[PDB]
Amino acid sequence: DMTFRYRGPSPKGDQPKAIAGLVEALRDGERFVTLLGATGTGKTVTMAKVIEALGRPALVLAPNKILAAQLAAEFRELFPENAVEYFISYYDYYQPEAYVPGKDLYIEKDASINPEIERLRHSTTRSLLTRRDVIVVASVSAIYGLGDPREYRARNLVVERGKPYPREVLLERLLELGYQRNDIDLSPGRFRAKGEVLEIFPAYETEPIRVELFGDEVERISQVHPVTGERLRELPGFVLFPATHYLSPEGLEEILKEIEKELWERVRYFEERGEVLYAQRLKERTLYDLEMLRVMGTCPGVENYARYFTGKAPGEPPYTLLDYFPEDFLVFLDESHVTVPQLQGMYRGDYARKKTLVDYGFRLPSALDNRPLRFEEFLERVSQVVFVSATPGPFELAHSGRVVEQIIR
Amino acid sequence: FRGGERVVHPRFGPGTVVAAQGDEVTVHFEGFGLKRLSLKYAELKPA
Repeated sequence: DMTFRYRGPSPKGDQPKAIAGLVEALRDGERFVTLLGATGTGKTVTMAKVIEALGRPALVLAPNKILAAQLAAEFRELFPENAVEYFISYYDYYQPEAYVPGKDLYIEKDASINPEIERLRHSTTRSLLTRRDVIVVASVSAIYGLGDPREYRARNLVVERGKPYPREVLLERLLELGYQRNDIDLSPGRFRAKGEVLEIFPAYETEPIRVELFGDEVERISQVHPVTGERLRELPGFVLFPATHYLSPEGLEEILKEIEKELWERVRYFEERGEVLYAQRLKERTLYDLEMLRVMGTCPGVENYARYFTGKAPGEPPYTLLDYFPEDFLVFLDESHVTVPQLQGMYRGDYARKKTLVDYGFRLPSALDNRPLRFEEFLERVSQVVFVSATPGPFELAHSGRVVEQIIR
Repeated sequence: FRGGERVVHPRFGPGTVVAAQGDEVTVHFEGFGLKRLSLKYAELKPA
């Protein structure tokens, strides 16, 4: 009753019984529970009552970004005072890198990307570390790979007013958090320093922060409007979280060395096979990528090298959004009959795409380690799953210990 | 749990642990049959 504050309509009819039935199932420790028949507003009202009753952070997956947006909006109304995050990915809107051999066609990752996507993703991980009253609503792309959250947690930056913090150190720690310097265009995940004035745009923020320095002392802190410069608030201080989710305790040069080692092995493989074109394709793309990394700390498609930034071993499952929750979160799978098959086939479908890229020299084999979880890998990262559907599919009915009805036609 | 252990569940009563894979424990209960449970939340006590 303390974590979340439900401000919405009261359930009528038998809906209180469906809420109680789910709460009973989950408090029993049932691993698989099905809500059957719920539709429209009553669906999210029941979920919300269950989430409030149990007081745990919640992950809610939808078949696609559009339905996730609808769910998030409903949840924002039912919990106006809690963090309702919306988690989506590039792959919800744009075509991935791919190569179809039958037509000798390379499809590049879309370079012109909406910055809102990374902003929402960063708002999500920021909330999941800073508070318990989080409900993340996401497409199935939550279970695609992400970086080490142990480093995301540990690599923060605390600024208080009326204290230094000398200047040249603040710019060092900003670059350590992945913030690029751009004085022309200040967009999220970037900073600007002219004189004793420092403008920091946190990767999760809609409004950058203005830090004014008098010598070492932090003279003034103000949150500023992005387009007009208008001061909107004064800040006593703030905690800055990183600007990428791929953060390693190993050094960048060391990482780039590990990657080049794999590059030359793989070129040796192609060259020994007479596949000159694949080797030179692979060198051009990989070296270009590492050079963008070395100079800017990040590159487009850095997630291809995710194994090297997380210390995972080949074949090991990667970190996902699942690792950014506290230990006791709760999963709902909306449109269970669609969402479960999606979860089941993420790996094989992703693997199919990247294996072609790896076979023909577009990517190193290590890129296969930046992958969605296998369905049993998913089921091992979660404690309890609530399947939500009016037409629950075979997996839900085969494995649920409880199936609670909510038929309001 | 290794399997065979006697446990007691706050609502299902006496049961016997069948399997255990990580946080998932499978317990067979007199009244309710086989249950696939989460260890964090089952509140199992040893019998």
